[PDB]
Amino acid sequence: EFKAGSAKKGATLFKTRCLQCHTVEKGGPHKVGPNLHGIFGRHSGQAEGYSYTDANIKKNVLWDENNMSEYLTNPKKYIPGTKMAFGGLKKEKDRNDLITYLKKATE
Ligand SMILES: O=S(=O)(O)c1cc2c(O)c(c1)Sc1cc(S(=O)(=O)O)cc(c1O)Sc1cc(S(=O)(=O)O)cc(c1O)Sc1cc(S(=O)(=O)O)cc(c1O)S2
Ligand code: HEC
Ligand SMILES: [Zn+2]
Repeated sequence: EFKAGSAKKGATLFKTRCLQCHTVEKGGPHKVGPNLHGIFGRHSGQAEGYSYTDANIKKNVLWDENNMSEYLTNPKKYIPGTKMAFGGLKKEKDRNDLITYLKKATE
């Protein structure tokens, strides 16, 4: 579960752990993973022009800071069968920092 962290640290975590597959900007393209602009408050599997797995659409999670933290702890345990091949951020502070950044950077 989420507590406010450091967006500055979260930016560095994004650059090293997520940027490979994702962009955050309004104008950012889908890559291996979908662009994440507007992710919070949208249901999973809803970015236009991206081909999601059945598993991601089926989860139908309304993304918020708390379920994002559970997801990022271990994506495959939260959405078994997702094609996001990322083992997770096991340190709670890392998830808090990353999500603090993501809440701002995807607006
Ligand atoms: O809201 S934010 O959480 O993002 C946030 C923004 C700013 C800010 O001061 C703070 C928190 S408070 C703060 C938090 C943390 S910590 O919690 O992350 O440890 C460490 C520090 C720190 O002062 S020290 C520090 C570390 C680094 S770094 O090591 O190179 O990243 C760069 C700068 C810097 O001062 S310079 C620097 C560069 C930029 S930028 O836009 O050019 O990236 C913006 C700012 C800068 O100060 S404003
Ligand atoms: C490539 C090796 C990736 C890494 C590194 C990261 N993500 Fe990812 N992500 C990737 C794919 C292929 C997908 C689609 C999964 C599917 O099953 O269809 C995703 C999906 C997400 C989502 C959900 C998006 C949505 O429902 O619209 C989120 C919120 C997400 N990814 C976040 C995220 C974070 C925060 C990352 C760094 C910790 C990260 N991803 C890395 C591919 C890859
Ligand atoms: Zn400062």
